[PDB]
Amino acid sequence: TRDFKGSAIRLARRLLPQRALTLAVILLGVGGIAIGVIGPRILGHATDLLFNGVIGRELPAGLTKEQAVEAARARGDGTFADLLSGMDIVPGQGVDFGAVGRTLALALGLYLVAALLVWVQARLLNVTVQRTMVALRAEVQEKIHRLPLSYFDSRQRGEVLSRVTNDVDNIQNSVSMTISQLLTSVLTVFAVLVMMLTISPLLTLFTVVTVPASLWVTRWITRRSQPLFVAQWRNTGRLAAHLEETYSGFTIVKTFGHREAAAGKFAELNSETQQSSFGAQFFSGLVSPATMFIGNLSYVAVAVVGGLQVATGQITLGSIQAFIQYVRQFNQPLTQVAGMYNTLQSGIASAERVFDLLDTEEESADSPRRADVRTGRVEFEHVSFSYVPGTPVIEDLSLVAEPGSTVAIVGPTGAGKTTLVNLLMRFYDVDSGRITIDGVDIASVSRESLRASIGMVLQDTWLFAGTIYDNIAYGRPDADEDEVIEAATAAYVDRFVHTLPNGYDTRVDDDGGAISAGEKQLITIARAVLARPKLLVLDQATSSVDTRTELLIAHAMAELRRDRTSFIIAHRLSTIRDADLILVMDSGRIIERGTHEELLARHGRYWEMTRVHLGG
Amino acid sequence: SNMLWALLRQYVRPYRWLLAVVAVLQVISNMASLYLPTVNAAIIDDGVAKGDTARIVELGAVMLGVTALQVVCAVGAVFFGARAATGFGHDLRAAVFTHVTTFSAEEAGRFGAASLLTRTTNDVGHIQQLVQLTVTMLITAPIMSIGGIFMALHQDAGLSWLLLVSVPVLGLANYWIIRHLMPVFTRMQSLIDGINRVLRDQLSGIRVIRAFAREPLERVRFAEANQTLSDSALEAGRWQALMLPVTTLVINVSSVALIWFGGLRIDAGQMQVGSLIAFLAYFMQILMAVLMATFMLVIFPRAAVCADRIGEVLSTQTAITNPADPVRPAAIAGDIGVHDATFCYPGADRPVLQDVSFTVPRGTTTAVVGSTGSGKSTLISLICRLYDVTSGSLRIDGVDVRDLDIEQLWSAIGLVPQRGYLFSGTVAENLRYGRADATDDEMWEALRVAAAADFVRAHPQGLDMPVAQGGINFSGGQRQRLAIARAVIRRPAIYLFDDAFSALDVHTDARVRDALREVAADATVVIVSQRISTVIEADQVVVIDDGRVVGIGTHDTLLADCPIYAEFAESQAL
Ligand SMILES: Nc1ncnc2c1ncn2[C@@H]1O[C@H](COP(=O)(O)OP(=O)(O)OP(=O)(O)O)[C@@H](O)[C@H]1O
Ligand SMILES: Nc1ncnc2c1ncn2[C@@H]1O[C@H](COP(=O)(O)OP(=O)(O)OP(=O)(O)O)[C@@H](O)[C@H]1O
Ligand SMILES: [Mg+2]
Ligand SMILES: [Mg+2]
Repeated sequence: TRDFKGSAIRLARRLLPQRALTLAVILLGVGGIAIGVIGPRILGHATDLLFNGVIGRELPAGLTKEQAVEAARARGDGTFADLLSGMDIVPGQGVDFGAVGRTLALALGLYLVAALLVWVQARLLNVTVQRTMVALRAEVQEKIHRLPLSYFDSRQRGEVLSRVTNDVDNIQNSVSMTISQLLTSVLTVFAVLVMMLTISPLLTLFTVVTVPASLWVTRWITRRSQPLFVAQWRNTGRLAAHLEETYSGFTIVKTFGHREAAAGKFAELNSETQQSSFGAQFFSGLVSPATMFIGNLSYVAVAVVGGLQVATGQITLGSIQAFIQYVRQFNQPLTQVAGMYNTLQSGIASAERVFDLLDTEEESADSPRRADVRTGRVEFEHVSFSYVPGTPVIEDLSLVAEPGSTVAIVGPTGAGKTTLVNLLMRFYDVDSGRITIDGVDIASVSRESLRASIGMVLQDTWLFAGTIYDNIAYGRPDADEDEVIEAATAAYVDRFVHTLPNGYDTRVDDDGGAISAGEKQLITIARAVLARPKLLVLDQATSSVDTRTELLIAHAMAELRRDRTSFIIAHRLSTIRDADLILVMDSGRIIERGTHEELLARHGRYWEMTRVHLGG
Repeated sequence: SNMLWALLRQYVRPYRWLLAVVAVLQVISNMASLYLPTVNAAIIDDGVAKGDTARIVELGAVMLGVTALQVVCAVGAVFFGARAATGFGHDLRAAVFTHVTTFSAEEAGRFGAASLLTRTTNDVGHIQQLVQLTVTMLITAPIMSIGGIFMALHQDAGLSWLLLVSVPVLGLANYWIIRHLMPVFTRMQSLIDGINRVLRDQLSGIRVIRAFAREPLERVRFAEANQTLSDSALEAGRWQALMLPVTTLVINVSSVALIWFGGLRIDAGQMQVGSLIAFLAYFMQILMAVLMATFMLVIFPRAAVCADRIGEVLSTQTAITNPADPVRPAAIAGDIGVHDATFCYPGADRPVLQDVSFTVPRGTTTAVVGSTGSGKSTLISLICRLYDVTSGSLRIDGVDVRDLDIEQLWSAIGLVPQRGYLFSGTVAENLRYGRADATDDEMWEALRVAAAADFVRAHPQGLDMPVAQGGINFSGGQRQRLAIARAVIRRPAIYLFDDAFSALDVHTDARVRDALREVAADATVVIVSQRISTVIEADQVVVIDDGRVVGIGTHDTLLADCPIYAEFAESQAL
């Protein structure tokens, strides 16, 4: 299904590239960790010196250490002599505060050096994390621009949007939140283990027993929690899909009386996702208390055994203080890792989703050749195409368009007209045959230049959130104000823009605004005409525009329609009248073709189509 | 952060007792964790110094009990914290959804169908995260700090001045870092918002982007946004990288001063040696807890802006409700009044409908004809009561739409809007929105009426053929025919065809109209169309220009008396 370990290792490799800056990061971290771990030994030595002086002050000055030990043996309970045996005091001396001050000054200097090293390492880690995040975002955007249209047509907009933005933000949070903790923990564990091995093998073995037990408990918890995590993700996805489908089509849901059903479905999904999230969150948070419990068991065992050894005299008190500090500094990294395991898992899942999107198949190898139309003649040669292969939508199609000719496409509701003009723009790969513009195959030229040479009015009008002027200038932003004003005037956008109190500055949106469907189509027409295309494609460009305005628009654009090989798709025969060539296609094949006079003379489908206006 | 406190106070009150249980359990667990070093100090002082191994073993048993209490109280706090956080998140989501479902067209258009989705889930998650991190870690720092201060005062009050002075230094340093970090985090959030909107616009209009070759401009825009976001994040990280070193330095300096001053006190017989171990552990717990709590503070600005958005959503009040006690006529199937209707969109300087007055008799067909932006779709939305008339009244079935509850009015109205929407799933599922209890036979009959039976029977899965998110796997005319079939399957009393035949060819349009006339003979039909050929069959035709009715009558009287309709007919004549 989904591989989390591979995504995690890929994310780690992206975070830490070849040894250019990551080597410096690792060296600084290792140095700082070693320097900061050395310090507790110095503090233990200072405590040992204090205890030595305090104990030796009370003892008589006339006896040495051996005489003091034998005198204590002659005294009661025996154990005081055992304690003094490993103490190495000079009786009657007292505490030497100069050596204590020197030791503490050395500790302070080492601690300052360690803090500075940690700060530098953290800054370098931040730099490399930001570089990796920039690279990831750029790769995601390029992949978005390289994906085929079938990828977007086969999924919901919300899911792809969350996979593109929300997952990347989650990855960023996870890395900038946990990478320093991971590095510091992994270095500190080994440094502390080394110094504990230096101090005493028995107590360090007792401390290291935790790692197998802690790993076993963590494995058990993760085994119990991973299904909860995957169920939570599935349930959140279902809830988001239902919310998107309810909000996008809110008018249809509300009008058709399906508000209560949507509310009930949302309530069910919300309760289910609450249960899944509760289970996952509880089992993910259970890691830290268990690790802390095992660490505390090791701490208790180490403290008791070390006290027993200190009383016997095998270990000095300062060494045991250093070892207690080391036990705490060894248990802390595991607790931190257990606590941040939840964020780590969320980031790994987000990285898995992002890599899944990034590994998708792209369109094709884009040709580097720049498209260049010389005259404007368009030709189709046995073009066969089919979405979801197995059901043809266009087969055995051939047509020729003269450079100045206006080709009008009419036919039944599912003929394939939009599919034809999409094949012209290379939206989809042609299954068989080829399309030639001025003798060059469109598949042998770059999609960018080919689609820039053709100005297409999409059947489904789309406007991005912005001012009307911005939407018109979307065709060619480099155009000056006068050119945009002229384009709006020609498309009669200006006629209704002057009415608005914020002309050319009123903000419009795809799903609303101060605009209507006809005015939205007019803005799309203005956007198409502003780009001064060398080829014109108009797919039901005035389906929602009244014919009285259509006459004025046609007169205004007759300058462009003269020498640009316009492709007109329309179910109104008045608009497609007087076209130089008329194509009638029924089921993806041109059943009949010719000018208006020949089409009427030969009867056929077009004559029946135009006699519907006259009745029958 | 005014809206944060209101939202938390409103939507965590049912879980306040679980929060209190979490608080007390966390206090007990932290007290046990800070008391373990006290038992270690007791071992060092009453044990090896005295030479009593039995005391050491007894205190080890006490430590074992303390650790058991610690783990029990930690698990008990985690469980209830998870319960409270998930409950708060689920309740907030259920409240936001319930509020949004009462929105009108204008209220929903204020935010958009995508902003509401992002505010329903991702805006509630960023507050439930704050809830969890407060019941888990943000509460640890005060509990641990105050408890460690008390335990240090218990161990030896003479050296409590250290633990009482070192903590304020760390608090002030971390406060300075937070004060220099929070504006940067607000900027980072406000700037990642923009790079998310850019990527949403790039994906919603991918076909338009490709058609206009807008790839290089999109790349430049994204590169600039990415670079600015990276600059902001680097500036935040530079400050955030000081938090751990400036805390570890305080811990270590405090430990050194500990070994110095405690040694000075010990030489005077004022302190036992194990108190040094106890105080060392107190430092490395108290300050480490503060560091862990503070390092996580990336949520408060993000949670504040998310709560601001959620509160602005929840503060929006609808304008179209059931007035007080709706009239409930039996089987509303009557006429449409539209008496002196005058509508002006909110925020608009001038009205879009002025002195509109025309009646549509029950069982007849009325065609609305007008220029682009005349107000036909506004009138249709007025009939549906998606918008309320500023002046006049509509009087459907002789009674105002305002006093009719909008569930029966919508049940009696089958509307296919100009901006239609097909939900993802199957054709059967989409058609079920009309009826929700329709059998396969009547589903096929509805498809046949709308001339949509052929391209559904063609698919090997029949009624179970997949439908894309917006119907983009169908042609525009196929989408229109599916919407017509969905409207037909309702068998409504009033049909409102808001340009439902724009993408249908003449043959298919005529076939659909004939099937409708065979089926909708007894049902009132209001059809908004541009073709004159479809409006002769309408008993009454209304022409509106500039937002006011300029001609009322059938085709012949309008052609003879209304100049605008005559112009329309002359333009469309072949
Ligand atoms: N992803 C898809 N996008 C568009 N059409 C698709 C897709 N998958 C399958 N099809 C089929 O392609 C066929 C060709 O229709 P097309 O999109 O060319 O519409 P059209 O002939 O221009 O129609 P209309 O005149 O109503 O605009 C349709 O019958 C449709 O079922
Ligand atoms: N929020 C809004 N939604 C729709 N129209 C609005 C809005 N605010 C202002 N208007 C104005 O309402 C007027 C009428 O819009 P409407 O969609 O009703 O026209 P129409 O004649 O039905 O359109 P079309 O012929 O293109 O179908 C427009 O000129 C527009 O400027
Ligand atoms: Mg089409
Ligand atoms: Mg309209």
